[PDB]
Amino acid sequence: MAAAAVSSAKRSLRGELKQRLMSAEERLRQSRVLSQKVIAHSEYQKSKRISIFLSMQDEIETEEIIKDIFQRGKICFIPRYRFQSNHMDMVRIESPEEISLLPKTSWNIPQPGEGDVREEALSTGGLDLIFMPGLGFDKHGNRLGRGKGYYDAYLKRCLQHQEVKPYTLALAFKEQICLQVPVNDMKVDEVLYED
Ligand SMILES: [Mg+2]
Ligand SMILES: [Mg+2]
Ligand SMILES: [Mg+2]
Ligand SMILES: [Mg+2]
Ligand SMILES: [Mg+2]
Ligand SMILES: [Mg+2]
Ligand SMILES: [Mg+2]
Ligand code: NI
Ligand code: NI
Ligand code: NI
Ligand code: NI
Repeated sequence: MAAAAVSSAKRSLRGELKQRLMSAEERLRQSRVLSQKVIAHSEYQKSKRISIFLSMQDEIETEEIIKDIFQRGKICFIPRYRFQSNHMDMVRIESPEEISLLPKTSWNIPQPGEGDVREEALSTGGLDLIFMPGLGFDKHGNRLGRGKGYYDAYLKRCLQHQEVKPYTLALAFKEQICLQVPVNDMKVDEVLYED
């Protein structure tokens, strides 16, 4: 019952948030602001092994950050989701240009296909820094995802491979910042956002 009330609150907020999620140019504008903030960010600059998402249209565009990741010689991993469940791995990509050749999911997001053998981040040391996607975030680092809980489960696996947990950095539109995100689940270290 209390569980259902939480679910209801999340569902309502998701609706409210997805409504808010803007022009194409404003999305690009705000993505450019965040990329600069990211490139200037201490945790990002120091990170050696990085997980980053490939942007949907209701998400901060990560294209510029991906270019920079490879320029800084970081080891770059992207999501590969198993849609049958809440399982995801982070799989290694070797250049920004590789992304353009990948097959795409029903979300129109690139990820390596079923027969494509990939280095999984947890097989080779884990991650220093994970960029956290989501529908909404509050100033306490509470995250509202799409409902499937992939990132929550992934973070718990990271604990089994690393003495120190990966730093988690959320990238948000101004429109994605909420007063209170209803919660059960796992906070992000920092939410970046502004005009
Ligand atoms: Mg927007
Ligand atoms: Mg976008
Ligand atoms: Mg699948
Ligand atoms: Mg997993
Ligand atoms: Mg393709
Ligand atoms: Mg697999
Ligand atoms: Mg609010
Ligand atoms: Ni992995
Ligand atoms: Ni797997
Ligand atoms: Ni998730
Ligand atoms: Ni509060």
